Amino acid sequence: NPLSIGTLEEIIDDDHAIVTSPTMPDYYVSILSFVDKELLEPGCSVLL
Amino acid sequence: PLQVARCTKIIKGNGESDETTTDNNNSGNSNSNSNQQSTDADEDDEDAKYVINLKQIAKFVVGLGERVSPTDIEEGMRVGVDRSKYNIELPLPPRIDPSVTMMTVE
Amino acid sequence: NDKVRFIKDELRLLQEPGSYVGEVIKIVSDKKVLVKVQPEGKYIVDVAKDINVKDLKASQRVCLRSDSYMLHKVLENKADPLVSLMMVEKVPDSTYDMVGG
Amino acid sequence: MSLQHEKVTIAPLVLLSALDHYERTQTKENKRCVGVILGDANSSTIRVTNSFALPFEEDEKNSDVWFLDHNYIENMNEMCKKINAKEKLIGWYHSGPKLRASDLKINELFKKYTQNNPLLLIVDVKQQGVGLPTDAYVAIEQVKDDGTSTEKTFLHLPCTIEAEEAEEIGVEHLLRDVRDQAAGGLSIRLTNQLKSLKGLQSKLKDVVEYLDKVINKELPINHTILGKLQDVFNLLPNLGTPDDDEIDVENHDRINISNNLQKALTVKTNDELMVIYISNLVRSIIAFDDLIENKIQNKKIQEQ
Amino acid sequence: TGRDDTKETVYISSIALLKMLKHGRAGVPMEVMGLMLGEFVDDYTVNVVDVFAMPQSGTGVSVEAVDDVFQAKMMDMLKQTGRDQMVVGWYHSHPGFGCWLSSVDVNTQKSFEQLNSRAVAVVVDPIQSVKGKVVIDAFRLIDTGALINNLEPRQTTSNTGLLNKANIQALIHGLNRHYYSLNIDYHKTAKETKMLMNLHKEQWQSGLKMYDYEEKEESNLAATKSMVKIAEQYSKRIEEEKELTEEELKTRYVGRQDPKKHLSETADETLENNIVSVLTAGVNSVAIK
Amino acid sequence: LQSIGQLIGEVMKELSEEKYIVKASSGPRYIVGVRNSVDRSKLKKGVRVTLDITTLTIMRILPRETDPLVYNMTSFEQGEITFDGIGGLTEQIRELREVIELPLKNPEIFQRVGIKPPKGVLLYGPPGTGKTLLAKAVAATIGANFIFSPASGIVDKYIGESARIIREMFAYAKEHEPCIIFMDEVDAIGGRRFSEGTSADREIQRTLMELLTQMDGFDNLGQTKIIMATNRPDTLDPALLR
Amino acid sequence: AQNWAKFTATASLGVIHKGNLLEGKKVMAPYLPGSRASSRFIKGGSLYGLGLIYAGFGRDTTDYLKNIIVENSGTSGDEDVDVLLHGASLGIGLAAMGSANIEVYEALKEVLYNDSATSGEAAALGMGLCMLGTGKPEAIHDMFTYSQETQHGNITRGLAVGLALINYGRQELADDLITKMLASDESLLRYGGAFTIALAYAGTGNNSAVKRLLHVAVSDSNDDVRRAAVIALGFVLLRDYTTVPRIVQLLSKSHNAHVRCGTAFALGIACAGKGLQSAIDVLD
Amino acid sequence: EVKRIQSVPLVIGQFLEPIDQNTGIVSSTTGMSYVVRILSTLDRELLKPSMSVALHRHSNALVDILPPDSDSSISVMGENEKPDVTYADVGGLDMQKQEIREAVELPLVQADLYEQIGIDPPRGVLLYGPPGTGKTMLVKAVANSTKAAFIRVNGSEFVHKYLGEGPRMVRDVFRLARENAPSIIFIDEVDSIATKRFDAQTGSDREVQRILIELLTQMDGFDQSTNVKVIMATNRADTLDPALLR
Amino acid sequence: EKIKNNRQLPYLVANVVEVMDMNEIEDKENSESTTQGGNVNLDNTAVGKAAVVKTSSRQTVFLPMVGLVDPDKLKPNDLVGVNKDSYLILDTLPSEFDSRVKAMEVDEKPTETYSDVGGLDKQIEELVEAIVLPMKRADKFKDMGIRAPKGALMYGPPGTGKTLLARACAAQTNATFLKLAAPQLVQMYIGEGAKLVRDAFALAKEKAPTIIFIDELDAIGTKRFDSEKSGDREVQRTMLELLNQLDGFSSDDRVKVLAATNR
Ligand SMILES: Nc1ncnc2c1ncn2[C@@H]1O[C@H](COP(=O)(O)OP(=O)(O)OP(=O)(O)O)[C@@H](O)[C@H]1O
Ligand SMILES: Nc1ncnc2c1ncn2[C@@H]1O[C@H](COP(=O)(O)OP(=O)(O)OP(=O)(O)O)[C@@H](O)[C@H]1O
Ligand SMILES: Nc1ncnc2c1ncn2[C@@H]1O[C@H](COP(=O)(O)OP(=O)(O)OP(=O)(O)O)[C@@H](O)[C@H]1O
Ligand SMILES: [Mg+2]
Ligand SMILES: [Mg+2]
Ligand SMILES: [Mg+2]
Repeated sequence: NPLSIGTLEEIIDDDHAIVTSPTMPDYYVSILSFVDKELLEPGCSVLL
Repeated sequence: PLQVARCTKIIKGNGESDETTTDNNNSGNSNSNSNQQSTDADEDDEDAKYVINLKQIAKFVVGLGERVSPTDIEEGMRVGVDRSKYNIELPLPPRIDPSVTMMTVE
Repeated sequence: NDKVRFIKDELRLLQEPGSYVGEVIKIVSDKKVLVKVQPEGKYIVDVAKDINVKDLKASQRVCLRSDSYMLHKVLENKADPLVSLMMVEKVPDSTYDMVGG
Repeated sequence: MSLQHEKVTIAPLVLLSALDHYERTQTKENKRCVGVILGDANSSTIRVTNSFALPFEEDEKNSDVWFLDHNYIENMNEMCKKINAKEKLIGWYHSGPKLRASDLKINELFKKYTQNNPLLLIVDVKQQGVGLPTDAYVAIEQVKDDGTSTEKTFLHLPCTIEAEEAEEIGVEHLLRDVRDQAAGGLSIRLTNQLKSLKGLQSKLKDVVEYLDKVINKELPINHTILGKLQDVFNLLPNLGTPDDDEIDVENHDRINISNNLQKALTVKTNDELMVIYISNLVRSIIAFDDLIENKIQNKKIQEQ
Repeated sequence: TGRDDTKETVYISSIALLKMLKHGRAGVPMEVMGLMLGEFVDDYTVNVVDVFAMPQSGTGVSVEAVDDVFQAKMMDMLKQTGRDQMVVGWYHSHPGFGCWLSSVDVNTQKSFEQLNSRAVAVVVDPIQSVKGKVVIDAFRLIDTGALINNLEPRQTTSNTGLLNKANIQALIHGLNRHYYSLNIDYHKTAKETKMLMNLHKEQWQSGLKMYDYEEKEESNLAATKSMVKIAEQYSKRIEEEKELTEEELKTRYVGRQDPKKHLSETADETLENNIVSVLTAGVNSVAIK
Repeated sequence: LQSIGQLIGEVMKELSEEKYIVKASSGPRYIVGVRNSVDRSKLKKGVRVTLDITTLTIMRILPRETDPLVYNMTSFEQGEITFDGIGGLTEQIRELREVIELPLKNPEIFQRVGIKPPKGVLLYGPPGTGKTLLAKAVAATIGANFIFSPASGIVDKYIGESARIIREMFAYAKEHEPCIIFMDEVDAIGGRRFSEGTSADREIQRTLMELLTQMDGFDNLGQTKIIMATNRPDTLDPALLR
Repeated sequence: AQNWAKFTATASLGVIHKGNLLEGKKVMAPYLPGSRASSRFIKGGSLYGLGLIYAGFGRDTTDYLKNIIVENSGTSGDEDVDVLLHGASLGIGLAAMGSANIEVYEALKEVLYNDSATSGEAAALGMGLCMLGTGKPEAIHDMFTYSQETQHGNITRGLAVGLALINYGRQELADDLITKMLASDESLLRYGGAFTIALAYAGTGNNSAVKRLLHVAVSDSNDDVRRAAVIALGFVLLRDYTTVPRIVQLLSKSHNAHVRCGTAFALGIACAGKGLQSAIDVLD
Repeated sequence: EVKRIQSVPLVIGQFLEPIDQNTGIVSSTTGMSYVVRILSTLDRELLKPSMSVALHRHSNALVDILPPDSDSSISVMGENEKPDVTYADVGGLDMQKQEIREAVELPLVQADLYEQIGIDPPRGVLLYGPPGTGKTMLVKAVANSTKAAFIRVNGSEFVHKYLGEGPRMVRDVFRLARENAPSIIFIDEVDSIATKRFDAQTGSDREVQRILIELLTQMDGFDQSTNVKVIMATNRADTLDPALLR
Repeated sequence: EKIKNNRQLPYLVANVVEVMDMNEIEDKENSESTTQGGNVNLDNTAVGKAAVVKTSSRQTVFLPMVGLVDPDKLKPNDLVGVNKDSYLILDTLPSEFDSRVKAMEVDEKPTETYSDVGGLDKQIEELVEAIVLPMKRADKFKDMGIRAPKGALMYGPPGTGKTLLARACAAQTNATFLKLAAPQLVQMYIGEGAKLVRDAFALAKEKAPTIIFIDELDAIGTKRFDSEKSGDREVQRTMLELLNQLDGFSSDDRVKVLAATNR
């Protein structure tokens, strides 16, 4: 807790993504656990 | 995670004046920090260095990781740097100026 | 005794970690609520057992204590930005006693 | 060198450091501990921020033989630069309980370290004195005007404290005294009032007996000391002058403010007297009602 | 059984506590650190006698910033003066952050924890010492195997203890998955006490010493002038005090902060002050001449 | 290394002789203390000070601090060409001197006359006529403190930051008086009122208004002289023409 | 359970098997060393447990336990040795309670000088159980001074209250000791100081004793010191418990926690015998 | 204990609004809104009305009150100098000067006379027209002769160069005027605040837009006080919003 | 060994606001023009010489300048490295730019010679007079004592091989070939577009002589700077900035502008 909401710029399909939070920092995340590559599509709001 | 940065200027690490410690100009040609001392006349500081600008808007001088070489890293190219201490881990696809462009591919 | 020993409890309170003013954009019914901390980011975050997610509703201004980011109590006094809008518009007070003929 | 000398500001960490290094050499039975004094100087106020031990031996049979290791001090100073490189050698602590005239000879050695006239700080380890338990001196070379040659001598420098902001919250943190040698409330200031007067009594007594010694035991006359005591007389107050009558008139003024204030406090209290008296008048109704009510309750509790 | 540990409370001597503060304020914003020289006795008392400061790095606090080479050299210097004993851990200073060990500080600590199992890590906050209380806390690694067997309860038994907090957030997370925090008592002897207490040469030079009578005329003039204003609010106020509910009266006719209490305080402060002002005045006239 | 960096502010408002309000350069306004190792009478408004980062107490007073953009403008003073080198337009030099060079040299004879010493020259004409050359010719010969400032190069990406640059530019010309401030190619921030377009047109307005009150109003100027070089003055707000 | 939690289990058995003295040895047999050896807590917790069975009746048993203490006191041992040595020392205290033998005084003295961490605590207590009320001046003088020598905190705690136990029932003859214990700058010496007044003037509502305990409770900033003074009141005012709720209303008014902890305990002791309705009402 | 927390170091907030009387909501000068404890032995009657305030450094608690005189945009000139010009140095526009001694000078001193006729008080004063016209010259003049506090801003002294800087200025000038009334607020030019249209599709607008809206709110409150309502000047005649002229 | 810890990566980036200066008198106080009050000190208010830096974390910091960097290598507007967690100046760095600016840089464009630009012999000879020969026969500008031309315009109808000649004959002679585009200069962020003209001329001045070939010229080739209710005040702003950086300002003679246009 908490669940830091970022906004998804784009995924690279290999189990990583580039997100840009509203709190401002960009982070090189992993697509991993209780999430899929089909559920992630630009402009979506993702849970970190 | 990795803090996403983006390189702003390759400033090569020899000829950066990254040795001032040796204050002697009687030794060396003194055109570069590896030519500050002429005993070796060669590496006394990293070969290549980089200035990045984070996306928190703070610039730092970062150098070479152990799995990237300068063939891999270029000016204007997004990089990922370690979140706690900044140093290029992995190069990423060009710019953050892209956004509508990812729409346009159909 | 009443004056000196009230103060010692009060030292704990002043020495808080800080606490923020968010508003719930929308509820999740796993007892988490999407709360936009208003100058800061959006966070989906659990609540206390003092409040339930059916007492919170969109457009509920809430307090949330950043040590877990967990909601304490609702703001008992809300103010609408719609008040700020009505002020600009302006209604002159008048009945049918300011006309005639 | 520098001739700028005024006060010695001394940090509390300095005081504690020399008690500790004395107790972990376990030097006693009049055996000494002399260490380095570190801090800022070339400055009017000499500012002693820290201190560290130096290996030191003092012979008690014959006092004219001592050990100082010159090699250690340089090494040790280098490691001080690790900590904080604003520190250089500005003198030495002595472990007390008092000044010695063998300190004159020790002093020579530390002139090849310093950029200032070296500091002598007595840290009294038994903590004796009615104020601070440190005297502070500095070595001076001077001609003597009583017709004798140039002496090397230790002239007094006043002691005061200033400390870092950070250090200052720690000192208070360990401590839990309410203080009776610093001023607080009315009662506290009466205790300090009496302490000051008895302090004066103690020092003044010592002056009379000092005068007695010169002309009956034969301490050498020293013009420099007795010269301040003359000025005690010329700056001395007088009685029945138009200054000492302003002094009475000012008492009459202040006494009147105190009168209004005592009386203001009496207003406030006679109102608090009436208020609680209303509280009692109110509580009377409740009391009456309670008795009729308790009748009903007694019987029920016995039934169950 | 294996070997079974219980609570400890870390006793930070007067000398050490100031030293940590001195070093931490000076090197900030940069993280400063240093080794703890001490001795370990009992099963409940970690005695930290002294600290010293290790040279800082721009690479912060880490495994490679401690410097064991400078340690070996420092150790001999303490050796010749009788001020060596045996090294009981390390300290470092975070600035605006709480007391807690960062990921890099876990790995620093783990190396200390092998060498001596009774190694503590002591976090100093110097940007949070601006309060009248200095926030300082100590930690000690609990082994990875131990957590699976849930042996954090094992450390809590055998006293009620203080179980004091002064910080949470990040601290409690790190506690679950790594370490056990230790409560702090401070040691001092009856010599150290007097030094601490004495902070004045104004122990006997503060009752006969005084401020000019100009300044006493200012206090007298300010004090009398203001008490009129508190007295005019109290007069508006007590036109009431006869309606329903105290709490209402206080809002509407401004009973807030109690003007009755506020006048008593302002009178008490100047009243006690003038008795002193006269008391010292007359004392000087009569004793000195 | 061991003498760590301290954060700089400026005193907003004396509250007391022990408590001063500063606005830092990190952003926050504080009530800060004073260390009793510096003055307490040279803390007055507008005064640059550094304060501690680890108890936020004023360490010391400092002289004023002036932007690197206004330092760039001063480090442009080059062009060694004399008033000789202006051929043809030598008449224009006598005329230029009335307003600028005679009250600059001695304002004492203009007091006898009884008018306010004037300041301001507009150079306007169809381009390539050496209005810039004229600026470099009077920069050469008198040899005062000059500020050669491009007037579209003093605006940047960030907001409110174009008010800070020019304010401290007048601060510079008051200190180093007599000083002439060359505003060269002033047509972008000299523009009409606008403000029914983009947010850019409102950025010109906020900077333009800072310039107006700083020159004439309830702050006047007095030994600073403006040379405005514009190409066309039909691009211009009537406030600045006036 | 493991550690001291397992310790607790083995010494709880001898609260249950209290009385039935003949079968006390039997039921404790396979937990006694020499038939238990799995864990050091079990082997010691049978000695602690065995003493509890024989409390106040334990004159024969005292001899039996004594061999184990002399055995492990030519060593300071390892910490395994300490846990065993720890439960032997509490055990002989309980067995020999009120005996006044010198043999037991002397035996535990060799434990105390080992300076064992947990056994030093149990020895210090044990001297006080055995020698309850005697007033031997040699016993008083050695313990007090040793308290300052020791550097383990548990041992000081144990010593401080055990002095109280030895100066039991002696009233105004214990008065000289009371004054040194209070005069100290060590909290433990004050923590034990309160208890010396409590046990010597125990059950007699001597006004001088209650005054010290009151003054000290309030007037010291040290947490142990405060706590201890409050608990002491109940012992003194055991006979005249009529006066206890009205005296201690004061301490429960105050919002310091250590004070408040001890205030409850003072009502616990004082009105233990028979409830007083007021006592309950103040504790709610 | 509590007196060291009262003293420095302290960050300046502003009290936005209450939600309790021992808990309040402040926006600090870090560009964050904090919910804070409110220490006792402080105001409750200028505390709760919007006014500048001191909060402790890292704790985030309201530990001290900060007068409505301090942290102001500018100070009164009723206890400093006024610009030393008189209306006898104004030559022309005596015709326009009649209507403005009517606005300022005549209800300041003779408030009783307006209530006696039953005519409404005068309100805000607009000076508009091309910049040749001498608008400023008269304001300077009348400020000396009317014997009242004179205040002062320009709309680039309401410069936002930190976030939430700019609306704080609006609250400063007006609260201060009320306090030492009779008083006059001068806003020297308002062509940046007075923009007929706005975007508000980027951050740089919205700070100015909030200034304008707050400006309107405090002039409406300002009525029926013995202050003269805001003197203000403009350049063009269609800077004005139908909202700033109403 | 201490210095090398600090020197090691990472480290923060600041520019030098100004060099304030402070006396080397540490034996009482600083009195350049600002006397110091109260207490006298070695080095708590009586410090040595001073550097003011502006960080990129949005602040300014007042430090005693480092004793290893000289006061000749500190001058206003230098970019210097600074310690990441303190703020002491370790070293000096070459001024950085944007990544838009690093795009402008050479890729080693190959030559394609003037002979593969068929026909149009007279125009090539005129264009060669303009760019090539003031560099080469710089012996002749020094003899004759004329001033250098600051650019040559190439205009005409589209599709006459302007672009190709320029690319080919600039790559032929050897000089810095900058890649700059007119439509680029107008950007959506206010007053950043102006800044980018200043960084292009900067890059030309480090590497001078440089030829700056501007692709297109009609983005900034705006006949308006008298406008009405538009975002056009941003467009014409970077035209005026072009004129300020073609304004003489020293070491600009060497640096030229080629430019192709269709209108
Ligand atoms: N009066 C003159 N005497 C001699 N040379 C002149 C004269 N006028 C102009 N020149 C020459 O022309 C050059 C260009 O003039 P400059 O750019 O200064 O003009 P301007 O009228 O401000 O135009 P713009 O600002 O639109 O470029 C000078 O450097 C000089 O060589
Ligand atoms: N009536 C007058 N008598 C004397 N001087 C006057 C008169 N009118 C105008 N002036 C003078 O004209 C000059 C400029 O006029 P002023 O400063 O009042 O500008 P303004 O009309 O407010 O311009 P803006 O639109 O920029 O606000 C001043 O020096 C002022 O003294
Ligand atoms: N004279 C020529 N010789 C060879 N090829 C040519 C010639 N003219 C045009 N071309 C061809 O046409 C292309 C387009 O012309 P280029 O871009 O060089 O010039 P331009 O006149 O600036 O036109 P625009 O800017 O409209 O494209 C050339 O790159 C080349 O392939
Ligand atoms: Mg020009
Ligand atoms: Mg005007
Ligand atoms: Mg082309």
